[PDB]
Amino acid sequence: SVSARKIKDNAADWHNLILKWETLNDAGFTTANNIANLKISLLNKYNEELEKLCEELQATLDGLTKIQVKMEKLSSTTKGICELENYHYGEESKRPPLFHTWPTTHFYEVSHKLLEMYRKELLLKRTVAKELAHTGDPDLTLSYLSMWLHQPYVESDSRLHLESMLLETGHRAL
Amino acid sequence: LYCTFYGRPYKLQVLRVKGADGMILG
Repeated sequence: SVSARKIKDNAADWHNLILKWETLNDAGFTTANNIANLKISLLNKYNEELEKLCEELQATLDGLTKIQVKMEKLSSTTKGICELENYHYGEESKRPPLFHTWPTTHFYEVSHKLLEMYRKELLLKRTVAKELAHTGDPDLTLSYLSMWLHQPYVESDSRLHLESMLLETGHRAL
Repeated sequence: LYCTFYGRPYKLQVLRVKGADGMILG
């Protein structure tokens, strides 16, 4: 009722963090599309509203950095409770599962691969926010906006994996 | 010193300051 409640907290906090990542990504895409439209209206034809738009893009990136910090500490305490159970139950022990079937090392690998994917995607977003306001080739501008929108380091099947914890916690009805 | 030129962060390292009274540093 202690470790299982930590799984109950961890799956719900995972789902809530994915929802706030999607809201911040929509705000960032609207600000970046306005930045590119202001740049092409500059070059086809100033620093205050361009600096203001770059500053709210920086505030969006700071919010995503805070979400990644909470992701890293959630995976770290999941690693800590799996190592605590592995130290407490000994080596040669056939452990019954906390829910019906799954052991806790599967939760550790799910959290590790989700953490790796979102950590790579945040670094690509920092490079896009570095290089967006200075470039002049419009194909590269469309490529940078497509890298913001389509998120090429976040894979689709990991959503299926998130729903596996939603059938290991029970927030969704069986 | 840290300045953000249009989103790009810059790292500046100060080597020498020469002031108004003519006294320089090392």
